[PDB]
Amino acid sequence: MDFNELFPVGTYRRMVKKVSVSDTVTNRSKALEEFMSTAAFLETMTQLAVEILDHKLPEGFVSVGVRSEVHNLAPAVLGDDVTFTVTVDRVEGNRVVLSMKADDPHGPVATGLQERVVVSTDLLEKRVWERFGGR
Amino acid sequence: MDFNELFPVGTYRRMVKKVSVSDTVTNRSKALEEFMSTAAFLETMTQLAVEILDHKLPEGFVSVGVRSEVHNLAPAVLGDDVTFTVTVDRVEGNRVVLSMKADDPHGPVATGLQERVVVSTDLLEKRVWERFGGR
Ligand SMILES: [Cl-]
Ligand SMILES: [Cl-]
Ligand SMILES: [Cl-]
Ligand SMILES: [Cl-]
Ligand SMILES: [Cl-]
Ligand SMILES: [Cl-]
Ligand SMILES: [Cl-]
Ligand SMILES: [Cl-]
Ligand code: NA
Ligand code: NA
Repeated sequence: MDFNELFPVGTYRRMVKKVSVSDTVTNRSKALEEFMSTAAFLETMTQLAVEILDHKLPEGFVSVGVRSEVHNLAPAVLGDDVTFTVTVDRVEGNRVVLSMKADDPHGPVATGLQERVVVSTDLLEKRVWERFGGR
Repeated sequence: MDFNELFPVGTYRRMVKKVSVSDTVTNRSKALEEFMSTAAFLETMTQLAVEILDHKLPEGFVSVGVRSEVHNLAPAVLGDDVTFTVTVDRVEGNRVVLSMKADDPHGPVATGLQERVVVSTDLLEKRVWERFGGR
């Protein structure tokens, strides 16, 4: 695999996410029920990053998240439609760093980044097995 | 309010979180259904940060998340019990930065940080109202 080839810098996908109660409750604070939580921004970033990368990987390989960061800029209220844009920023080794911007009709609401690693599904399964096995 | 007084550096809370299907589906990848997602780590960090700060704030004030970061270290499989420890790292202006560590019986699974801002609930409500009002 040549990840520089499979994932050119600047490659992007978008989606529009409507803010719903399941996207706010994850604020874990009744007082913040009106707007989208950081966890929701992260989940949506993850979804798009997987949509960009995984179908470009050969059979037996997937991506896994190893670091995420989100900056909140402004509230995305319940019923808002938030456009997420996730873009390949750089490739290094078996990792891809993607940037994220979330906007609505009134302007930017959040930014982010996510680093993902390409793994063998077989080796991933074995890692999980070994970790939770016997001493 | 003297946030240096209300939130001494090193102040912490813990909780234990069992990894369930709702904590993995947020990987947004069928292949990753076996272990806890980054969004789940973030949600739990948020919950603890709010449990540390908000009850120490006077009537009319709450905290809001403005930046989060998570580093995944190792898989927390379905059925694992993950102990989260969230700790006040520093105070600056009207903000508190907290660190996070997530561990299970086999060792560390994730680390993180979260910066939260103290806001007036009234002013927060007005911000949301104004943003989504008329041009
Ligand atoms: Cl991640
Ligand atoms: Cl605003
Ligand atoms: Cl691997
Ligand atoms: Cl054993
Ligand atoms: Cl946050
Ligand atoms: Cl491991
Ligand atoms: Cl405020
Ligand atoms: Cl208008
Ligand atoms: Na929903
Ligand atoms: Na659950």
